[PDB]
Order: sequence, then C-alpha cells, then structure tokens
Amino acid sequence: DRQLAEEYLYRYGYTRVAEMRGESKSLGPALLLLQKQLSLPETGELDSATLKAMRTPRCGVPDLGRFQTFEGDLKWHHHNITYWIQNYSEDLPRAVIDDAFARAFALWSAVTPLTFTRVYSRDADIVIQFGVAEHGDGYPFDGKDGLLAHAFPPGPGIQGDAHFDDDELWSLGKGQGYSLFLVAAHEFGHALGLDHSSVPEALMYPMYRFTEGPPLHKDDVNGIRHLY
Ligand SMILES: [Ca+2]
Ligand SMILES: [Ca+2]
Ligand SMILES: [Ca+2]
Ligand SMILES: [Zn+2]
Ligand SMILES: [Zn+2]
Repeated sequence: DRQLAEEYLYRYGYTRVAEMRGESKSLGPALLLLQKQLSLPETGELDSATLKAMRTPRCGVPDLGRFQTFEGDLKWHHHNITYWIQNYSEDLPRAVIDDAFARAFALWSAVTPLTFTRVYSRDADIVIQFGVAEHGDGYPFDGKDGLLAHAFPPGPGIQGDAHFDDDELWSLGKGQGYSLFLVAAHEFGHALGLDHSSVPEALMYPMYRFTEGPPLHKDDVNGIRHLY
C-alpha cells in the first residue's frame, strides 16, 4: 500500500510540490496536499479514504503541475476547433464511437464560443487516439484500470490531443465497461484548457464516476467561462 501511495503522489504532482515546500521526506505533507486537492478529509495520514481514492480509476493528467513544459498560453486562439478520430477501439461500433465523441464536444460547444468540426488529417487541432502501454508520446498507459485516458492543453502538435487507454473496456457505462462519452467529455475539457476540479461531482474531477445525469456541473461551466 505504501508503494501505491508513493507512486500516486509522484505521478500526479503531489511529491514535487511537497519538496518545493521543504516537506520532502515523510509522506504526510504530500498526503495532505492530495486530500485537499481531492476533497477528502485532511488527515495527512495514509488512511482508508485516501487509499480508496488512490485505487480508484482516473484521468492520467497530473493534478498539480503538468506533464511537461508546453508552448503558448494554453487556450485556443481561434473558434473552429477541428478534431481527427485517428483510430478506433474495437469495443464499440465505429458509429457509436463517432457519436460519443460528437456528443462530448456538443456538451462543450453549448457553453463556449467554440465550434467543433470533424476532419481527417494530422492538421487537426485535437487528434484523438486509442492506444495501449507506450503509444507514441512518452506518457505510457498502464493496462486495465488505473489510468483511463489523458489529454494535453491547447496549442500546437501534441497539444490539444486526447488519448484513450484501449486496455480498458470502452462502452457507454451501462452494464460493463467505462463510458467513452463521459471520459471523452472530461478529456476534451483538458483539450480546451481546463484543469482538474476539486468538486467530486464535477465533470473535471479526476476520478471516474459513472452517471446517467447531465455531465456538466457549475464548476465545469464556470471554469470554461473563466477561460474564454
Ligand atoms: Ca480495441
Ligand atoms: Ca493537437
Ligand atoms: Ca489503464
Ligand atoms: Zn483529467
Ligand atoms: Zn498519450
């Protein structure tokens, strides 16, 4: 359990922030940062709630800090965001996958001055890929469960892109599997410039939770209103 906690705190940025605070050795300061960021009781202990959180499938984007240094100011500076579905999981029919991505974009288009347009080339702003383990960007996926997907903030090249771990069973969240619609809606939030939310019910909260309700909450809508 201590191994899992050390890796989780490293991967998602908590260990680095604790180091920058001289805090540095014991796991406690980093755990407190994680509890604050995930809205868990702030105990500073590797307790049952925190271990349960660390074991929950989630987005692979860091919570504090970023994957790397990125180019530009991390928002788009044009209004018609193009996207390319580069490949497909075989878990769902192609038409269902296409429609899941279109619906996830429709969530954001209603609450932003952006439009989303499907294209068929690498020139797209948002390139959408399914992959497993190392899949071409040096941020490898991890097999079944754990990390589900990740995305990159607006900008050139890999920036704006969204990747889905095809070692997950992709469905619409009914019966078995993870909802491609919900995870895509979350990842497209990053591809527009949003970070994770600390509100557990918000779409941009990092842990996966299935819901049949409307995916956007106030924190998500106000996040994108406070960007564009
Ligand atoms: Ca597949
Ligand atoms: Ca891109
Ligand atoms: Ca995974
Ligand atoms: Zn995320
Ligand atoms: Zn990737």
